[PDB]
Amino acid sequence: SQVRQNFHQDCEAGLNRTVNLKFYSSYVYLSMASYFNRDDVALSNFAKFFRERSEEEKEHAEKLIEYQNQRGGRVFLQSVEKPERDDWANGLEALQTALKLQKSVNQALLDLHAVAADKSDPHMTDFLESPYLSESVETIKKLGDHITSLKKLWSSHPGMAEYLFNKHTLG
Amino acid sequence: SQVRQNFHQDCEAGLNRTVNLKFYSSYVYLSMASYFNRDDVALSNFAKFFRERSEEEKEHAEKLIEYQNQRGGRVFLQSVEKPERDDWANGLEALQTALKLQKSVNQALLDLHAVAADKSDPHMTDFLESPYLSESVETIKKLGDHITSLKKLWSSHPGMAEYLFNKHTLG
Amino acid sequence: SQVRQNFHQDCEAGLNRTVNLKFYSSYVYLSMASYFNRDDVALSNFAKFFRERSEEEKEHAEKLIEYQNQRGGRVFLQSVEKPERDDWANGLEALQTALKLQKSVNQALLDLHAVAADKSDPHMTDFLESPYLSESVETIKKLGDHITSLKKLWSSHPGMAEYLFNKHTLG
Amino acid sequence: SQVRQNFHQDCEAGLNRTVNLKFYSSYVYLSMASYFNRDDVALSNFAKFFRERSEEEKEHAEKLIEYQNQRGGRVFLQSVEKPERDDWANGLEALQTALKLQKSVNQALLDLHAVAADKSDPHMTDFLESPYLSESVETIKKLGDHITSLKKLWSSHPGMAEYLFNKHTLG
Amino acid sequence: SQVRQNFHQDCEAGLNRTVNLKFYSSYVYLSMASYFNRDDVALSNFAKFFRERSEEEKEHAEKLIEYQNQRGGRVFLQSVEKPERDDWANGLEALQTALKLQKSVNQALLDLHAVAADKSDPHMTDFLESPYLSESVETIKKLGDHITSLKKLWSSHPGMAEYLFNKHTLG
Repeated sequence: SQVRQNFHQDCEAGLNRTVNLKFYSSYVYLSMASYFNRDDVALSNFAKFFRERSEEEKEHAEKLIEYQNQRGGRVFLQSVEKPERDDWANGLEALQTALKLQKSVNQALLDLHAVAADKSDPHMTDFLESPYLSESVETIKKLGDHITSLKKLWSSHPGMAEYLFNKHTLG
Repeated sequence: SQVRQNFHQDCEAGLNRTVNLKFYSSYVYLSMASYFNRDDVALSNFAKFFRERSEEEKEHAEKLIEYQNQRGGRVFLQSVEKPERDDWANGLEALQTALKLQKSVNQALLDLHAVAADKSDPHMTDFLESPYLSESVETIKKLGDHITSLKKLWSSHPGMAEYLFNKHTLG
Repeated sequence: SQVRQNFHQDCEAGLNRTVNLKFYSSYVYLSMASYFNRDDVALSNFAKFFRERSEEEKEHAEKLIEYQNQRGGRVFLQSVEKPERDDWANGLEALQTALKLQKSVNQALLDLHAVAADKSDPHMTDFLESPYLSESVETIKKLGDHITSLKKLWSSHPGMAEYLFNKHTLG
Repeated sequence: SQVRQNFHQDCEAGLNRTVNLKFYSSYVYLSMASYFNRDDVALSNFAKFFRERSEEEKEHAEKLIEYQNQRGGRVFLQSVEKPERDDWANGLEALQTALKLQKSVNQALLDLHAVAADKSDPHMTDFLESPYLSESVETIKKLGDHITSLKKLWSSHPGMAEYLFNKHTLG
Repeated sequence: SQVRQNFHQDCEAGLNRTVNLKFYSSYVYLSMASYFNRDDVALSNFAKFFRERSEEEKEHAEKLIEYQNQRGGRVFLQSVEKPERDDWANGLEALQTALKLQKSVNQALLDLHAVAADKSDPHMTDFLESPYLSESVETIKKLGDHITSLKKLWSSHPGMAEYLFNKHTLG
């Protein structure tokens, strides 16, 4: 690329890997959002929450793809694996997996950032920090809060827990 | 001070003491507000409530400092002791300590008022009465109400108690 | 904390230390602002300037406390030491101490940043840079300018220096 | 008076005495305001300041007279003595006498308040406190500030002192 | 009365009796509203509800007094007995007594109406029907609904029952 400058191939490859990870995340969130809209689950706000998280990960994936081009990198798309499960049991379990997924996505961003810094790319490093890295801690803290509130109610009544959380917290 | 008139040194000293007490109160409220924002506590409105109470005590402290100057008094700042604890257990316990703290602050204002009246200072006496003394009884009554509502739910379900109170009462 | 990820204990501890430093700074600025409102000092704008600087440091302290929570850190509050003096002599002396205080706060932020980078935390590093680090150099440059202007007048007339500076520069 | 209740004759007499004192104050302020408008003095803002203080004391006198009637008291007007001097030398001297006059007016209000409390009249006591007593400390502090600023410049240059103060502070 | 026409003395006397009954009702409602604002009860909306019911009964009493005059009747006021109790135990008990009180007030209106019809007074009869008689059935039905909702929750949890009802139904 005539545009390419100070863009290492490990940064290029890492970008493609993380791009796939972001699509995989949105796919997982889409799976969760669909499960909650089931007539036998009926947690509308839980679904909306996972639906938004889905669009957000997709959006990131596209901004990473767009970043690949801006730097003169070449984007190579891989297949996106389906979620580990089609049934997410309940809201607490759904929230818990989301937190784990967020932490792995964050770990991926942190690792890529490391290689970017390693190769002395202040631009990529800066790009990853905001809003990617910042968004992760915000979402992780937010998920962590939701799980706490749900757990406090879960002990009282699980069925009512999801219902209340669904109306008041995710509403 | 060329401005000083009918301002007794016991009133001056009492002002400085109470000023420190107000900073100490806001510091305690700040401590409580921080505890409730913890991911493992997650009571957003409880935190907001203590955060406001924090700014309010700080504001009073500054208006007392400003009053010290207006009367020709000299303000002497002391160190502000850290709160008795960093972990406030729960909302009921947090509310209960707040009530006790408010009552001691009120007792301090009442005592200072007494010395002001003793030294025949109608100005200081008037100054303490509103909004300092009035604000205390309002807040104490309000805290007393909150504790009652929380206690009624606590018996039903403690986890749900804080959650409901947090959304409906402190919201 | 279920939220905690890539958050080293040295970063956690450093955060608590710097938090106390920020409260200490606002307390010092509050002390200066009170001194200037004395009937025998009467530099209204000097006071307003230090009053704003006071609220700004307090605000930072709270955003650091809030950051501690977001990362899954636990905030531990220490007592906040009173300012070194209750009488700040004059405006030049007051401005000079402010500059020294700002430089030590900046040095603290720079050191914390260093440990953050050392532990490979791109998030904290990013967080410290703006607005904390940027705010410091802005304020330090601004204080440096004020001192220069005051010094130029001081040679002409000290009493008039503070008066003019107070009306024109800090006004 | 069919209206009179819990209104002691010492409170009634004290009211008439203080009423005369308020007229005397406005007369003194009027004297000062006139001196500053002299072509050979020319301190327009100093004059405006004393002119306002004049109207303010007059207004108080009338509100005290109105209070006398409301309580069923009978107002007895005495002659109002002319000011001690027709030439007020300069702004510093003028400001210094104003401060002394304000302190004597304040002392009168404080004494009357004392007799009101002595006779157990919560109404009069309340009436004196605001805005009479509060207005005094505000004005005394304000005068005290003005004198300080003027004195700082006076040492530099007296002629320029009044000119600057006149434009910037009293403007 | 030169105005009096087709106004029987039994209607006149019945009016005075019912007037006292209306004051007695508002007094009872005032008692209930005060009990709920106690710091140890803290049911703000329950209090507001009884406070409104209080003003409504008072208003009716005055419209009956005004009606007495319009017809050329002479109003004779009797003493208004204090409520049967100062402590209303809880919300369910409070609501239950309100329903009983409403039914006795309704019974009084129905009886008076009967004497009005008996004496062939189409005007009074019409006057009682709206809004007095209509207001009663509306309020009685409304109270009946509230008691049902409260009772359904009471079985689940009494403390939470009053809290929820207080926020959602009476809110």
